Amino acid sequence: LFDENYYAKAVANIIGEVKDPIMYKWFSPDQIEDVDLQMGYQKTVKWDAFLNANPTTIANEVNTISTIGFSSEVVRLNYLKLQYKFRHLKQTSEKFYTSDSYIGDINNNLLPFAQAYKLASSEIIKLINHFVLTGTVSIQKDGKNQKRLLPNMYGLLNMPEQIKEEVASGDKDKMDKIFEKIEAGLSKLELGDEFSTPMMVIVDPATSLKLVKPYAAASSCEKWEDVLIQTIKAINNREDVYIETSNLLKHKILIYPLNSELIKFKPSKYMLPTPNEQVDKDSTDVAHSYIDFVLGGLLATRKTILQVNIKQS
Amino acid sequence: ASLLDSNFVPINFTEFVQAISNTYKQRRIQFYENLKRHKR
Amino acid sequence: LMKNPQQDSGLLSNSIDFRDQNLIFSNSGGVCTSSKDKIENYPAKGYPYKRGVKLSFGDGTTELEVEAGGGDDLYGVCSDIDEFSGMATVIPITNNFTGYLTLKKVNPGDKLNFNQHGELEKVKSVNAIALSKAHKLTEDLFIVLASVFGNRAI
Amino acid sequence: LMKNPQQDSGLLSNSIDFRDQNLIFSNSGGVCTSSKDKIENYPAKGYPYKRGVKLSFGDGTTELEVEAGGGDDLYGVCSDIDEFSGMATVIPITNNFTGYLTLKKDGQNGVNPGDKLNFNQHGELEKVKSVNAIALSKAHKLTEDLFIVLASVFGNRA
Amino acid sequence: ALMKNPQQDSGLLSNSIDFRDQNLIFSNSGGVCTSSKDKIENYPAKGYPYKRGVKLSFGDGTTELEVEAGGGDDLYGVCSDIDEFSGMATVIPITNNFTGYLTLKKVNPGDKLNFNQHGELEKVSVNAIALSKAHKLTEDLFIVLASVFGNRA
Repeated sequence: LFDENYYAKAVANIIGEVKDPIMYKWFSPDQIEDVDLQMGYQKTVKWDAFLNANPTTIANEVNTISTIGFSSEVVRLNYLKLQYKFRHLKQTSEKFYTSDSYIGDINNNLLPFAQAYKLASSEIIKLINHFVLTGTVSIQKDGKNQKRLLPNMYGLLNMPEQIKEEVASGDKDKMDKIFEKIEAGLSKLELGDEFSTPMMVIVDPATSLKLVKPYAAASSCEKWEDVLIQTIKAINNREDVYIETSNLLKHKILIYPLNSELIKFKPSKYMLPTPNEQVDKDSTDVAHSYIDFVLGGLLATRKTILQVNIKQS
Repeated sequence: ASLLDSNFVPINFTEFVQAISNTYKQRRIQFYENLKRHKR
Repeated sequence: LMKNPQQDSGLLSNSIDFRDQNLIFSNSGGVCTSSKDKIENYPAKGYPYKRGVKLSFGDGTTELEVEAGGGDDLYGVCSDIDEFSGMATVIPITNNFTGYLTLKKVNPGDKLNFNQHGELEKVKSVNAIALSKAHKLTEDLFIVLASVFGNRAI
Repeated sequence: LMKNPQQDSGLLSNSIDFRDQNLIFSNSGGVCTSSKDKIENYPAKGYPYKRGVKLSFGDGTTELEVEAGGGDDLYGVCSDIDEFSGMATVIPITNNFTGYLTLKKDGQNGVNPGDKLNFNQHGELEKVKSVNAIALSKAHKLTEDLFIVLASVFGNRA
Repeated sequence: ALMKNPQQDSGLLSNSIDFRDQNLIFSNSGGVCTSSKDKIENYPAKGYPYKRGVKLSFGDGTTELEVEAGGGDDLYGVCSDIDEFSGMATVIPITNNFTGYLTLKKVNPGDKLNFNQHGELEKVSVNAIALSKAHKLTEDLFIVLASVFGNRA
């Protein structure tokens, strides 16, 4: 195939230069499990029990007993397939554009296939990372004009039925008020049996700079970060607490455990960008290629993620 | 069946795509093995 | 509209608490059920789930059915529906029942009666007493724990 | 109200005859299709299948969608819908089309081949001003309220 | 001043970290969504009609016809690209629908736009519908995402 198709050979020789996605830092090794599905859905069943009323006293003769009810729940995860197209220069037309230190028509913004492919792949991977963390797909910095997505497609920041805390605008710079809300959220967290697990914290850079200041008359050898780690270590059975900073977030604090049982990521085996076999060709030197990628696969238990939003006026 | 294998020879496009999927999987496996998070 | 919600849940359920986990629409049956109760099944005409049912007669070509209703026509209370067969499980008014029932859109110990749509409402001819306050499952769906024991005298 | 019938069938179909076996609501696309046709897809509001579509704009958070409509707002003709993804396949008004389209349930008996048709507010063809559409057959009734017709649309008129 | 690629060189390397709002530049040639079945024509360019509606212009007869910025009843197509070395403007005919950024007269989604005498879109014959609000690149340069669907009254 490599002999017959140049583009296949070019991609294989350039695929190693594409950097790994940053989302991998947000999940434990066991939390990610690939699935074989391009588009469609997958379903799972969970079973719950509940007590209808107070227990019945077994005295003398009695016929009416209190009952224990059961309920079924079906969870469906949706998958979607999306594609992008980019223009580039025909392989046989490269020799007529090679220059002293570059290849491609600068005046017309045309590139060789290899460099075009690498740049497009990086941009798509940036788009994927945004979706996983924030649950939305958009190219505007304002976040509007979002692509309409299928239900049962959520990210870590838009997952429903989670603990949500809001810091008042007037206390935007008061670290004590911010830490107060975090504790209130931490108390409402419901880990239950899966508590002896590592925890993960993701903050915006503005939040991180506030954290590194010493704890407050100021204390010695004790930072706001150290106090927070101790507070989380209280409820996770003294397990490791990791802190990461992401420029994607803005005035948002995300706390969630790193246990596969509570939160699991089941992405498609074709989520990461992949070249298409169809290549548009013409009499000119300009060709087109297509890249495919798959979105979706995030599953989490309810009331297991804390989302703190610091309102900015 | 991965692009990281120099001996690999894709016969058709479908095998080529499968090698890409395997190659991505091996890279994320390698990433976690090499990852060492900073405690405290 | 459906005993089991049609839309699939997006998240797993949290099953570590044990309190107040029974206020759901899919809680068929009764809170306190006796093994000496009389249980019937009828063809369903509409969606009479957790509502007072009355006998409905067609043109005689087919057997009778049961539909949501009350007043002077009450026959029983529906407590379960098999969606595949359209069978409505009915406990007759002559047999007392205690469970969660649809409430018209109330303090414990208040007297209740069935309306035209088979929904409980505050008060005449039916012995029904509310044992709790209204629980709002949806903007239009309200349930209440109540005990129905026969019919009163006018 | 769906590309494929929601209710299942109780009978096997008879694959013997070969005439008049295409007047079904599941027949997507066009009878005559060019390989040089421009094909788009859009998020679908409602069920604009086999109907003229127009652009629908929301508050701004989400992208634009396409809804059944016509008149001065006609953008194209919907020829296929994928129900899982809610994607409506649309052929623009600037591209020629020939296929079966939904007909208004009023005077459908009066529709004859060679009659001029125009789209209504609900994306349904009606007998006549601004759209060049001509019926190539008579109304075929699939349901008590559903009527389809073979028609050709070849752009706007003066 | 108005050329697709600025002649003034850049002082600093750009920061290739963000991926949002990096396409509202005047150098973005073509359309946001393009089909492989689109019809495109190059013509001799009279003036600088880049990202403007074009009309056919005839000389005395010694030289062939060329295209110049214009609209109205004389509108023939939309210029989406230009090659300055050859002075060839790529024109998509009015019979073909196009979706991309176009010059706007110095406006909300859903507005109806028609081309003026200078090949600039303006609020209302209807030729295109606005998909976004005006984006300003220069004190007199305003672009807008628009979708052209031919001509209709």
